[PDB]
Amino acid sequence: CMFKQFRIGMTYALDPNIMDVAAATCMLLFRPAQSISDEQYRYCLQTMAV
Amino acid sequence: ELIKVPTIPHNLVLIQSDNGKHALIKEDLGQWPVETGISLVNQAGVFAVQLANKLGIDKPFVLDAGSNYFTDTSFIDTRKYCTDGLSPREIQKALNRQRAYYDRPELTISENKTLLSQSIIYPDADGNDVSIIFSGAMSHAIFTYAQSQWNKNIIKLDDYIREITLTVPKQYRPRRFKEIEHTHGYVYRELNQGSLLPLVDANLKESSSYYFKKLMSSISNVPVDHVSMLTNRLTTANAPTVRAITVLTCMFKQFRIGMTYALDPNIMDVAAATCMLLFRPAQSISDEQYRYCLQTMAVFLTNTTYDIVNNDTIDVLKMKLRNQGWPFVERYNAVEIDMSVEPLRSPGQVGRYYNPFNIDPLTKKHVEDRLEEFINQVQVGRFRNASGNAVGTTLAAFLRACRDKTSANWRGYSVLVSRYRSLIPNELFESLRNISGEYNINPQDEHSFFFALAQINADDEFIGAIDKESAEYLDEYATLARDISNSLTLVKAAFGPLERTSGSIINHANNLNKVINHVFADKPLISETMLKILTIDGTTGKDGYRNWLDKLVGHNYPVYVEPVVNIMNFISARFVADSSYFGYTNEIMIMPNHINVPVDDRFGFRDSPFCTSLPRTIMGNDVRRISYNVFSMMEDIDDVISEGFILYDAYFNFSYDIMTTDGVTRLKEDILIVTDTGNDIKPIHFYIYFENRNDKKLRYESKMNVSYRLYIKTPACLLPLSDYMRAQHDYVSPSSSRVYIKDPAVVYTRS
Amino acid sequence: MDVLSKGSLKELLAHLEKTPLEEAISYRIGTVPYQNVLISRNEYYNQLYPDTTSLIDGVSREGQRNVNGLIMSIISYVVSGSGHYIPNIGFMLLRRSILDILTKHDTGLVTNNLNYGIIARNLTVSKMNCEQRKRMLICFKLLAYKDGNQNDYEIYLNQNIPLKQIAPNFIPGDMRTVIHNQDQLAIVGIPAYRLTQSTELSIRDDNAKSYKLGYVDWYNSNSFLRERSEFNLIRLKDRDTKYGKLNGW
Repeated sequence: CMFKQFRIGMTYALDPNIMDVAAATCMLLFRPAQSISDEQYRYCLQTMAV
Repeated sequence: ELIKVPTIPHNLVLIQSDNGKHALIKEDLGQWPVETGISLVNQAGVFAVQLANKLGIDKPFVLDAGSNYFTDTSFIDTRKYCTDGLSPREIQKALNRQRAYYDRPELTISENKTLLSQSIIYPDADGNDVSIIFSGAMSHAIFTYAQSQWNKNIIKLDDYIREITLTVPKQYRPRRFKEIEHTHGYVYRELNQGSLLPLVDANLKESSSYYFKKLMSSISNVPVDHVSMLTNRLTTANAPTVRAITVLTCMFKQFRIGMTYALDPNIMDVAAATCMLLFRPAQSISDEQYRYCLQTMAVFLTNTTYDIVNNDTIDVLKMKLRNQGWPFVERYNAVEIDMSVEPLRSPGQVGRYYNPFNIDPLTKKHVEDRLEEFINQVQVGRFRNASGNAVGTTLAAFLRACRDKTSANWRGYSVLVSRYRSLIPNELFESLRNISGEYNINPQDEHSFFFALAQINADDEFIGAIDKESAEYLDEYATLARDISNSLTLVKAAFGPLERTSGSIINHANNLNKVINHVFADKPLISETMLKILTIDGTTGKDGYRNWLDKLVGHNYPVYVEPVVNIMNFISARFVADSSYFGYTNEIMIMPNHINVPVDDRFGFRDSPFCTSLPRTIMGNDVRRISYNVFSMMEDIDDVISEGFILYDAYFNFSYDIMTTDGVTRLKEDILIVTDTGNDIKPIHFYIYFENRNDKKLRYESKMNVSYRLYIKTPACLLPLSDYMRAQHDYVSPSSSRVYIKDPAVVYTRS
Repeated sequence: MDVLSKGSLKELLAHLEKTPLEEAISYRIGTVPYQNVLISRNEYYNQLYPDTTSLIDGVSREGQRNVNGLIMSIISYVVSGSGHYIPNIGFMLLRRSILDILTKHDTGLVTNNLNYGIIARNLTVSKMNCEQRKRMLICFKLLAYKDGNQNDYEIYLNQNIPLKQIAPNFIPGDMRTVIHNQDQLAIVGIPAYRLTQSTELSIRDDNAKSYKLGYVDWYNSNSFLRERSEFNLIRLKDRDTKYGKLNGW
């Protein structure tokens, strides 16, 4: 929140469970969009789709 | 790990007479015995490794000599005075004594300052520190060449990351290097990949069996979560074994699997045959197995006999089954899925694997779009009887259960296949084959596998176990590649082609045993990994290596020349070229004392045995040249030796010690020994003294007491003190700001 | 902004291969060039600051509907960040990449009659900087080797000595030359000096500063690709590999 250049990312398992999807949706919903990269955004969408 | 060498090997000794008149500098690289009658290059290679060990250049290294300096007391002088090499003070003392003999003024302060400042360290533009020291020529040449070879494999960390960026998956957390590593980080890595094909092609059955068994042991540990005849035969005892076969069929290319049916087929055999054709890749089923499966279905459904359909072709069998009402007469190709990253040991290549159960990833259904229509056909079919529909209904129900099971569990098995596929390289994917049929499926186990398909559970223990296997596989492939390179070099150097003659066969067999006995003594050259591959058939590891080496003779496989091979080739070449540096020569001369031969007068020796070059003519006539073999066999040696001759065609080992006093220069032993078998030259050892030029006693002793003299070419290690500027040589040491990273891995192990 | 951030011959040429021709043209009518205008610069003066409109400013301007205008718009996009208004070119030409237009005969455009003297004069070269001139000379070299006018390119450089001194050294058909080149072609980037949020008097300088401050915002935004942090997330096709080379080179 204080520093805009700081970023947040998470790494998921090869076969995601319900916990990974919950973590991905929580990060998308509640963390600032300015702190989630485009590559991280695609990775979260890939995990949700899997 | 890189070795950081603190000091430079110079190998310089100063020898001066007691009078002080004569001084000299010598390189002491030791004495190396050379045997005549056999190849000189082969002996040079053995001595090359020992010389490299003596100089400290055998293992990868860098030079840290930029801190070996001091500073003079003068305020004007801000130079750095190197402490390596032969000390300039020693040369100053030797020059100082020489002037005392000649009644000359001592060295001046300005002349002293110039001499004592000859050894300096200064930095270049790139940040390296270059040291100028007094050192021998041969040591400088070998040391500098070794530095060039090793520095080829020292690259920036960012350059290493770019090379391996296409092999890193997306499930691993990136590693944050420190800021110093990113700017000044360097790594020593060898970036050349050796092919495993020479071992795999030579032993396909053994290589395939080794890797197939290893993979099955790992897969079998994955965690998981008329009707009467079908329902009485289900067993899950060998389900882990069938599971591993399924993953193997999809992770490899052409991993043929086979099923054997009973003499009298029943409804279970037809169910197994249908499941094999419907839910297994066509690439894993051979044409003969396809025909056998069609025959089994034809025997049961049409109520014919195996003899009738033993001569039937594939097209005829399909026609017979379709007429009866059976549409399952086709095998289906699997859909290949591309790996997300470049596979290991496959640079610039794309890996792929079949999707399990013939499920199209785009449509998420079976590749056969007529599957539901086909099942209805079976349900309303009249097989094996006039009426009743017992067989059709039973098979329709069994087929539907398999269809739902495969649709639900395809994602879980696809993940398992993908992860195990990343373990093997592309060469093993395309080369390994199932020979001898050492894995087969029982018909009851097949239909139990699909009826009772189990979901795949990927616990944290399984993921951690696989990551450990990945590290083990990487080390195993690297070890195998090195031993293949070592074997290919050994075969090329030590073996030749064969001929249809008894002598050639006998020669080859004896040489093969000599090599094998040598490479298995002490610490074996060959690693335990490939010995396991060659022993898997039951033969002794020593015998298996002998068989593999024989097959490799005459190969055209390219072998990359590594830095260590380049270093030893350099030392071997200079061993042959400059023999005087190492204590042997190919030519000696024996002359009577009354014959005056020109000699080297640079060093001030008394009756110096060293000539600049062995004279072509003496007293206006060419000097006779006799080979050692003819000389040994001579019976009139007394007449020949009276005129003097030159002996060649042999490698003469000689030694000498320079004595600071004055005396009669002579040999330790007599020149020759005469026996009833032959004549030989005794070991050569020179006692060399400096000369006073005015001693009547020593002049008389040298002329009259000694009657014959032995002359050799002047050793190149010797160098007069006046030419001390010829020992001035440069050495480059990389900057001290660099940091060397032991573990250059770019990701961590966590989901 | 993306085109102006390329700092090497490799990155600039790679970007031109990926981008299509529609990025080079603009669909805003703009104004006409070579017109003396009075603009408002209130941070410095109360009166109106005189200046002259050109094709090198970052604002879209009306352009001629010919091959000469199309090439001027492409070079303007490379050296300024915005192109001109040439509509109804055709979807066949607009789909192709900027590099393909410059160095491929398959597109169908005929550029042999183009003269580098007037193009440099119209795309005002006395007002460019060193980085802008280098990019223009790259485009001239690519065009010259497309139509086999290498000799004419050399003679033009020999006439203008300063252009020869800064002319990039690369053969348009060879990829080894692109790798070895070490020219700096970046017009925007992270500044070592102190960059403030202030206006500049000239039209060219004000627009260039807007791109520079815009790149800083984009550099620190979420659209930038930090290789040291997320190198394993890029696809394998667009990952940086030394074996990678331009198509047909």
